[PDB]
Amino acid sequence: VKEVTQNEGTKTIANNLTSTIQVFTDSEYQLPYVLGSAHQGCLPPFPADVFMIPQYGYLTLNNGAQAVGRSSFYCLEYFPSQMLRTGNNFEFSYQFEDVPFHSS
Amino acid sequence: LMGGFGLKHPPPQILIKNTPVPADPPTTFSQAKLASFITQYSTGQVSVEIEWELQKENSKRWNPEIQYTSNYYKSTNVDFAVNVDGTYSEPRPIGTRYLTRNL
Repeated sequence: VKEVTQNEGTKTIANNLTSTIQVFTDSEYQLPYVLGSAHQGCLPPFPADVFMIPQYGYLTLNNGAQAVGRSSFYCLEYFPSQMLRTGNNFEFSYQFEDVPFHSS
Repeated sequence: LMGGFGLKHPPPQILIKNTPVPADPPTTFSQAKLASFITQYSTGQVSVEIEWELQKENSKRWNPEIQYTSNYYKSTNVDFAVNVDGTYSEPRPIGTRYLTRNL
């Protein structure tokens, strides 16, 4: 985790050793699921490319540009998440449900 | 298509009848079926009990959901209650879809 300082067009990057990041997986499928929409931001096809993580966002019901009573709002800090410093790491496992072979 | 649960083996049909009680026969034999019966009806109580399984709402939504509510404002009659003459009425259809989910 790094901090950026700017003054007089000078730009300084330094380590902030006590800062954290937060990571959680949505295991119970309680959030709008945006992955199957074929967006950008996937891991690069070439292993030596460094990539930027895409911003998360979601849509809900509307009438025009206006919300409706059913349209829902989600705070993602209302989920338990794991906080990690530079020494910490994150891991989880997942098993696919039974699905028919793709026919190649 | 009207609604509810399709069932291959639904709850069975329950059929009830008053057994016919004939009036006095002729005292000389006749083959014709007896057409003269005592007028009867029957009354009683019927009790039915269903156990329903519920699927609880797991939603992580922040803002409050729409609920089914009784109107707060005053009225001559209570909704879903008898009136002055004593008859019960249902003022509106009540559907089951209020809470929300994500696709």
